[PDB]
Order: sequence, then structure tokens, then C-alpha cells
Amino acid sequence: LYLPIYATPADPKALLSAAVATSQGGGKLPESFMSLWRFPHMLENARGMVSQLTQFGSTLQNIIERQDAEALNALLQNQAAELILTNLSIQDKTIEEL
Amino acid sequence: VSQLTQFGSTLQNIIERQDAEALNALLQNQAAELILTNLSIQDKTIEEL
Amino acid sequence: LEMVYHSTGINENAFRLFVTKPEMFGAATGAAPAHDALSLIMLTRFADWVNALGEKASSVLAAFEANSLTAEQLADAMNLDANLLLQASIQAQNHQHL
Amino acid sequence: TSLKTQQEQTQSQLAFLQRKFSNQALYNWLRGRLAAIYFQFYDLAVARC
Amino acid sequence: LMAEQAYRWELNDDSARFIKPGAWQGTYAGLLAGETLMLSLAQMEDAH
Amino acid sequence: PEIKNLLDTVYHGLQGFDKDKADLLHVMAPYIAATLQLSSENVAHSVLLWADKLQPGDGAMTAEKFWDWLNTKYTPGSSEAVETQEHIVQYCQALAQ
Repeated sequence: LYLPIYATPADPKALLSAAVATSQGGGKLPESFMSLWRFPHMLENARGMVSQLTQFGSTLQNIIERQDAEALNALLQNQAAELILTNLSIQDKTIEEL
Repeated sequence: VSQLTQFGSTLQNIIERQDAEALNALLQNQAAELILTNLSIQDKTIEEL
Repeated sequence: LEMVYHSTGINENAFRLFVTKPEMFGAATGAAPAHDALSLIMLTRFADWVNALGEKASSVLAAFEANSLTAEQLADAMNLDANLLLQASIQAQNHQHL
Repeated sequence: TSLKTQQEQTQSQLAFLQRKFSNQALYNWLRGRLAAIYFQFYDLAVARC
Repeated sequence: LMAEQAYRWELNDDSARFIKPGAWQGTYAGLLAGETLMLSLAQMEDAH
Repeated sequence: PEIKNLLDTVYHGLQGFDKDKADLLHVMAPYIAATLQLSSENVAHSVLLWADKLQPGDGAMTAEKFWDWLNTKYTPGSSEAVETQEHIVQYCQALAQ
């Protein structure tokens, strides 16, 4: 005669992710060296050297952006490859339903 | 001056990049929030059956 | 050991801490850490607990790497009652764990 | 089960976006540092002109 | 720093140092590091 | 680590700053904006004004005191214990909040 109570499950929790940082110490200056070039020439020299360094910095930024985006491209493929299997199981059980 | 123009082109590229990457993170948090309601709907379809 | 690091999912600095001071992770003192499955399961649980701490993890890990962490800070991090953690610590101290 | 897996896959992708290098916080630092350099170097340029 | 010794000898301003240690930072892979040096040399030129 | 990075960036940027040449708050705003993940620089300027009015923490902290502490007692790249360091951390946490 007694109909039992229809206890019912609650909503799923929101998954949460943790984002931490990394830190690394400040740099240290080399020892300065005295040299035989009057300042205007040693300045045109150093300025050339620096502009070369800036050019390596632009290449490096482009590489960093590219490799990280290509690792995301490979992640989306492995993730859809894993998602397909459940669809195969569902379609198979639809056949048994018919 | 030509050195300054070169800093200006680097700066424009940075501005465009960082704003687009903040949009990329926005779309992920937004789909992460949209999934929960689908879970609730699927659960109530089971109770319907 | 790369396959370990990527499968566990642990953060870079806690992996550094685990490599440098296995005693902090409770591995046998004075021995190199084991990649035995017994250690793998505890590393996975540690990574999951760090992810559960969410945004607070950045401060919690820094306070953990020092000998600084206390009941109140961790209770605030996990959104638990501070008295609950204090009494759990008291009860754990009273009973004989190994 | 399929929908629950998709929730995890969205969390894994969101975590990768937060944890990678070339993320939002790097571009924020690049913008701030470069903007400060740009204004100082403009003051030097205009003094030269 | 070799151009800075040349400066501190063409003039006598041994106290004036323009190159700072902060140009490189390992947190961010040292990106942009050269453009601080470019600014520091533009100051070393304009003060000369 | 985030606070440590903020301190390193601010110390490197503000080195050689002159008090009479420009306002300290206006000069310090861009680096604070860069480190604390803010979209706009003027948002960081407004936040700094608000923080200076609140004087956060157990040791009432302000831009001048913060700058003097950074100038004198801070050695970037090393982990050391400083008596005033807790007030610095509290001030940085207030800014992020």
C-alpha cells in the first residue's frame, strides 16, 4: 500500500580550474670594458648590434605565438577523435531499439 | 624617427593580439557556463523515460 | 618522465618542489622520489586538490612552499569553517596515524 | 555520458588557454612595458626634431 | 657597457650610468629585451 | 609569484624617477596596469587613487611609502624576509581586489 518517496539527484557541480604563476629572478650586469673607439663610432656600432637583437625578438615572438596555436590545433583533433566513440555507441543502440 | 615608427608598428601588433586573445578566453568561459544547463536538461529527459 | 609530468597534470612549481624535496610530499626521506604507481596516485590527488583551490591556489602554494601555511588560510582557501580544520587537526594529532 | 565528457573537454581546453605561454598575462605585460618605452622614446624624438 | 665607458671618458661624468640590470626578465622569456637597450642608447646619445 | 612579478616590474620601471618632474601616481599607473591584468591604464590610475584614499592594510600604505620601500629595502630576484614586506603584500592584495 505504501508508495516510496521518489528521491531525485541534484545538479552537477561546476568544474573549476586553478591558474598559478611562475617567477624568475632579476638579471645581472656584465663587467664593463674600456675600448679605443670615440663615442660616435662605438654608438653607431652598438646601435647596430641592438637593432639586430630587436630583430631576433620579433622572430621569437612570432614563433611563440605559432607553436602555442599549433598545439591547440592538435588538441582539438584529439578531443573530437575521443568524442566520436560515444556517438557510435548511441547509434548502435538505436538500431537495437528498432 | 624611423626607429620610433618601428616601435609604433610593434605596438599596434601587440594591441590587436592581446585584445583578440582576451576574446578567445571569453568564448571559453562562456561555453563552459552554457554546458551546465544542457546537463540538467539531459538529466530530466532520463526521468521522463 | 615527461609522460609522467603530462599525465599527472600537476603545475610546474609543485613539480619542481616534488623533485627537489620529496620529504615535503612525504616520500621516504633521503631517497630519490619514486615514479611508482603508489606515488602517481598521490601526485594526481595533489594536482586535483590544487585545482579545487581555484584562484586561491597561487597564494596557498606559496605559503605551502614556505613553512607558513596555517588552518585559517587554508580554511579560507577551501571555503570551510576554520574551527572545523582546527578540530580536525586536533583529532588527527590525538590518534596514532602512520 | 557523452555530455559529461564534453564538460571535461571544455575544461581541459580552458585550462590549456590559461596555462600556456603566449597567454593574456604575457600580452598585458608587453603592452604596458612597450607603451612606457614608446612615450619615453617619443620625448627623445621630439627633442631631436 | 663599452659605449658607456667611452661616454664616461669623452666626458668626465664617471657617476652617470645609463644601462640598468632590468633589461632581461626570465619570467617572460626575455621578450622585448632589446628595445630597452635601444631606449637607453637613445638617452646616451641625447644627453651627449 | 604574481606580487613578486609586480614588484620587479615596478622597481625596474620607476628606477631613476624624479619627484618634481612628474606625479608619482601617474608614472606608476602603467606598470601596475600591466602586472595586475587590467584592460586600461586609466583604470589603474583610478584604482591607485582609490587605494590611496583607503590606505589599505594594518600598516597604512600609500604610493610615497611604497615607492620609498621599493627604492631602499627591496632586492629583486631573491627571497628574503623583510619586516615591512607584509604591509606591501597587503597593499598589493587590496589593489587586486
